[PDB]
Amino acid sequence: ECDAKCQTPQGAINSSLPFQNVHPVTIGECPKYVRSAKLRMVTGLRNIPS
Amino acid sequence: VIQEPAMSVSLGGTVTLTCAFTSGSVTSSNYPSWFQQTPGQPPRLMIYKTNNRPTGVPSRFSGAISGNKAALTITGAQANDEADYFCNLYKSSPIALIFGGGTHLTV
Amino acid sequence: VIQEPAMSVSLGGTVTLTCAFTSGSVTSSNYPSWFQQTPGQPPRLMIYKTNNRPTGVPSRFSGAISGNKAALTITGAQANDEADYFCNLYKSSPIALIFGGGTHLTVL
Amino acid sequence: VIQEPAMSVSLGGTVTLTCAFTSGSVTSSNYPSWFQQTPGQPPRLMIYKTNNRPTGVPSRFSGAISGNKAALTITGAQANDEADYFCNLYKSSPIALIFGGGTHLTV
Amino acid sequence: DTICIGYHANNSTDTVDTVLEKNVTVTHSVNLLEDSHNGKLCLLKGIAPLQLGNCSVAGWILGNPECELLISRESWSYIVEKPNPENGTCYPGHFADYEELREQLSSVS
Amino acid sequence: EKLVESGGGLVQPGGSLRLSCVGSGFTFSSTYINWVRQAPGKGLEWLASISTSGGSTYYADSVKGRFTISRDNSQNTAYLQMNSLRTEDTARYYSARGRAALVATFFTDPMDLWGPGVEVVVSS
Amino acid sequence: EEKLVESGGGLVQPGGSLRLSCVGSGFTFSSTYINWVRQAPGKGLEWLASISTSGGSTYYADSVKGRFTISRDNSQNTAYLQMNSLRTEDTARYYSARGRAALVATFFTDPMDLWGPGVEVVVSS
Amino acid sequence: KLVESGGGLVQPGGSLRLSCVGSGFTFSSTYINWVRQAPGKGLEWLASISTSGGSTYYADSVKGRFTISRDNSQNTAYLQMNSLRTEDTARYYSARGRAALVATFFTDPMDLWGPGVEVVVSS
Amino acid sequence: LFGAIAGFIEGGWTGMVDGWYGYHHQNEQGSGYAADQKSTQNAINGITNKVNSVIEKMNTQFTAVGKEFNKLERRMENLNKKVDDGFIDIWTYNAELLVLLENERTLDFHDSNVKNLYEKVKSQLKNNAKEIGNGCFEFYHKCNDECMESVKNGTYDYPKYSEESKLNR
Amino acid sequence: LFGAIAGFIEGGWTGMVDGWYGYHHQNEQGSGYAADQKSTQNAINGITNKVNSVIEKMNTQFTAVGKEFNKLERRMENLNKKVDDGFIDIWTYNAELLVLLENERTLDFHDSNVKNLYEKVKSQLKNNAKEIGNGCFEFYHKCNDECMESVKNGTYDYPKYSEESKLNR
Amino acid sequence: LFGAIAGFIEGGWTGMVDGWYGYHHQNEQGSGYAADQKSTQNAINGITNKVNSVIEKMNTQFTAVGKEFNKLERRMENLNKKVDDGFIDIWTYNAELLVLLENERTLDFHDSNVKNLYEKVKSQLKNNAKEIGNGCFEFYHKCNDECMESVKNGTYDYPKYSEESKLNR
Repeated sequence: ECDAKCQTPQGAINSSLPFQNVHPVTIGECPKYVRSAKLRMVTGLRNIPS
Repeated sequence: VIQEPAMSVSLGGTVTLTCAFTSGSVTSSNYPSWFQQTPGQPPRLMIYKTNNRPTGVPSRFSGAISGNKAALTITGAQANDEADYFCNLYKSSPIALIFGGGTHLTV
Repeated sequence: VIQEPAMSVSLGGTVTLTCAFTSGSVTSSNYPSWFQQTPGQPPRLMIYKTNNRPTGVPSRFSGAISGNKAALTITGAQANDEADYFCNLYKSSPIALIFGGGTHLTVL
Repeated sequence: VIQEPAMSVSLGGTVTLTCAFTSGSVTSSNYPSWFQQTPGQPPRLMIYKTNNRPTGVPSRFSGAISGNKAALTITGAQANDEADYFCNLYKSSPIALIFGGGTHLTV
Repeated sequence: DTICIGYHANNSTDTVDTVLEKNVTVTHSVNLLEDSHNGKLCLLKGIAPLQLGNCSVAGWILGNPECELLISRESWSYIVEKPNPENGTCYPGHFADYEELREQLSSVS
Repeated sequence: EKLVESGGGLVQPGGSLRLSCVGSGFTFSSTYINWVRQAPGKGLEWLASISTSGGSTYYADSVKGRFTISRDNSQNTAYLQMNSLRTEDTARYYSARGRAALVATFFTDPMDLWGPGVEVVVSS
Repeated sequence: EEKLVESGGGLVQPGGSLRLSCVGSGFTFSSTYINWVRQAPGKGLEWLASISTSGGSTYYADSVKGRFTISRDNSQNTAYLQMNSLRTEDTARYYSARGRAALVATFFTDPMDLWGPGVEVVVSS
Repeated sequence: KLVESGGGLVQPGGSLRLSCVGSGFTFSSTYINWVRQAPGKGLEWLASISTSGGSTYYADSVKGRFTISRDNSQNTAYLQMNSLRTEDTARYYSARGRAALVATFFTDPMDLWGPGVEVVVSS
Repeated sequence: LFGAIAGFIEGGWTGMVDGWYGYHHQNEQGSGYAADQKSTQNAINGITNKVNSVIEKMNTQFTAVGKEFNKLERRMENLNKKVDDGFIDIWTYNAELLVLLENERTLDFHDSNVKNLYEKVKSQLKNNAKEIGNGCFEFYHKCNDECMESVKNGTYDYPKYSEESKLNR
Repeated sequence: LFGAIAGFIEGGWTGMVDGWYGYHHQNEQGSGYAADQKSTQNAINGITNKVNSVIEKMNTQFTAVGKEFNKLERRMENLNKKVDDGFIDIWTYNAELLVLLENERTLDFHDSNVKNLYEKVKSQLKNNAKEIGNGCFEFYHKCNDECMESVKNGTYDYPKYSEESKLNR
Repeated sequence: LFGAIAGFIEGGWTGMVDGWYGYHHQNEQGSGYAADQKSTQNAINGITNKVNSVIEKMNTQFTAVGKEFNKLERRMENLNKKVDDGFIDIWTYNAELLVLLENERTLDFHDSNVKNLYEKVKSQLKNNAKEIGNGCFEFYHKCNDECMESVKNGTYDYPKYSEESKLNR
């Protein structure tokens, strides 16, 4: 008894992220499927600790 | 960090609370944070960054810097405002967060 | 803004009209624009920004800055060039566009 | 460009070839490149830009700049290292790539 | 006597890919890709799905005797099946336009 | 491309008059609109201008305080409200569009498209 | 329904060891700083230690430097505080507070908005 | 690989045209260099041509007599020899410059060499 | 791109744990680190807006991707596979390139912020402080905590310390 | 990004009604606003090229989106719906992100143009003029309209006014 | 964007054929062109990474675009045509705009590299060198090949020549 927004055969995704690499086949309002292994944006600086 | 040991307010009045360093001046770089503690419940954040109110905090709570000191002002004190108040000050030289001694408010 | 009241040129000749300020200098920052009017038709734009010709304008109409005064040059004047020519100057101190007095060109 | 006419080393030893200008100093801006040539085969690129080796070149070949000269060092000279070695140096004045006179290594 | 201007560094080991250089360690970062699932079969748009355990759509809609324990449902948002269900059409035959029926029966109001 | 002016006619000295200017064949909300008058025998005189959205209004010193310029982009019309008219305002009033580039419109855009004009007479 | 739960406290002898666990639910645990604050029975609050989101950066007070170690387990949504060489002055109630973290930045000075009920540690013979 | 051709015996004062053909690599993405080696002497760089053929360089010894050209459609670079002297008797090589995908420069290392062509200038 | 993060400032500070950009001062009363609240807050707002623009601009409607076709409908299945594969390829390429380009742009933005802070402090203290190179200025006059706070806030008083600096310059 | 539009030049000039960038001069002969025609024209050309590139790059062939299916053909109805929805989603996301990013790019372009103009005028007046901030430059020598036009054009004669400036410096 | 490629350095050097960015020096021992190995190598690495990111990020699966339908199935043909044309339009638009924006960013990258190199050389020679414009510095002291090499590398010795520069300034 859970309420999700997207459903895959192996589980359900509960997130607002735009992209997903779980399963191409989905039911519901779902994040887009991509073949990338990682998609990480930079929010901070380049880490150069002295 | 030095705070007044105890202070008293009349119901519906306006009071200010003081947080200060032993041998220095308090600026906005110290990030004063103010906490309210019922005697037995976990502390509750009231003011952070010396002027910011978390959602749910009444508008009567306000904070500012009075020259060399951190000030918490309560306008129109109610009976729910009788509690211990703590100030958290950030010091960079030893890279630590230091709490205040604690001030008890009587309404 | 002062223009010569009237001047004349011969067929196939070259004439140079003049636009100038009363107490200043005419530069490219004044954006001089020239207009041709045949009474009582609406004015027709001839030259703008001292060197730009709108599409349909004959190539014989050219402009330039000849010192402290704006100049419009007609090379090989034809019979249909006999009209009144006006100069718009832009002044920035009061923020206004000032038209000239007007010059009557007589093709002989 | 001046190169030493001929030198020899023993098996497993260390040799250093030099490449210098007639009048001037050889720096990294001259982009020294070393080639190994058997008398009857096309030259083989060994070290380019004084540090880099093409894929397949043995790691015992090394390049460096020492004392206004381009140096090629061979550590552990094998029997197949007996050939002629040429240095190519670049000059911006009359833009040209200039080959050395050639050195003959005997192992 | 002296004042310098600098920036922030920490012990973060987060790594990003950048169009001019790869494997750049950054102080702070966010993730735009979801690679995890809860492993459960939740409900969509306020309606729970219709489970057909040990059943196929043909068997359920035909009334298979051995697939009757399923509780009558007013509506569902999707249908849950199993790979190679066993109790389908007990009597052999051909189900005409089966995929049409499966799709039209996928969501019922 | 066309600009047509309306309004005008006989007006008693000290009266009011509103001149319209409807443009067709081009987007009216992408150019400046200028008003110029020519007295019967004299030269042209620039009067007023208005921005694309109507935020900026410029006037000459002769008619500052008396004339008001407005613009209705939905109806593709521009107005010139004339107040406290004198007998010296008798002229033929033209409307001129400014040659505006796609990416920028400025007060100094050249006046390339004019109108036939309307004759305004102030007399008793 | 954001909340923190502290556990692992009790009665220990002087010189002993004790480990506290702070489990958080209702929010992403791997995105906030975790702090530890203790309050003596009748005295003021005292900041103890803090750990970064990834556990790379760790900070301690002067009084507990060298004896208290704070760790973090983001997979299990729990944070730990290992206290060693306990003394009588360590008898206090221990809280766990998380810092209000922005979506794009987390800093050591983030305000401590969410607190836990607290656990009691008693050091006596 | 690179294969050179077009040599042989030429009377002094004659004309010769050498041609190198490259296979297995893109011929329009690299520099092309020409060197010669006398029977008993060392290498001598002669000329170089850019990827598109716009830039051309020579050595002072053969400047004014040798002309190097390109034909990228036919995957061939040419070296035209004019006013040949007895001193020009040598083996002529063709060397490609190791070029990066994003930049090609005159100082690219000569990593690929052809077998070479023997040119004799005698009567 | 602006030569600040890896230009004339080689590395960052691990002791400045309150912001992205800030100052480090040293005088008689002591030394310490601080953060420029204005610049850090502006950067945080910009980066939050960028991240939310990337995330919330993707609005998806209810849909089902799986379709079933019998063995006599093969062109149908091939068309469905073409549609799904094309959409996946487009989204993968767009997401990867978008992330790479914003990763460039965020670092460029931080470079610009640090360089602009350096230039602001440079403009205030004119000939009253020499440039020691790697991001610091050496005052020609005695600088107390109030003066340092004035420099950080933006209200430095050049005329006050002009003569003293001139005597020491 | 370059710290000019909202940096050391706090606000814009509502009196310069004829150019994006320009000058404000004040001497004995008078004061007025003028615009750098070259920089403004270059910026206009660049922005026009950008807008035309975004607009005219979209070439669409003749097609009809509507399609009709009966109640016995639902897989095709849903496949067509999937195609249309996917295309709409892709185009919406791309258009929004494209406009968002090139808004930043245009603003940075204007900032760079203003900063470059300021740097050019600083380079022309090496030490004959004193910086007061606010984008302004005070002259150590008397400057007439001809000299102002020389600075605007780019033909300022530094050796002509060096002696007077040195005397007044 | 940074005012170096078409700014204070109007033209490039045809005789500097060993790199993208570099130096030209003239002293008594001679004159010549040289290239900065560090900046050129970093630029080459960055541009190669960008080109490879554009190229190798397109991973495509085995597919066949052609499909044949009979006379009684046109909704099928029209749907297939719609899918193919939409994919072609999306890819054309994205590729064209990506190429344009990436070309702009590459040119800005080169401009920034040249500007940063110039600023580095400026910061090395504090007041021992006079700026002539055109990107060029005139030394106030004799600068032999060793000193030029030190300037190029980044190991300039200001105090060694400070006294001579002061005498000649």
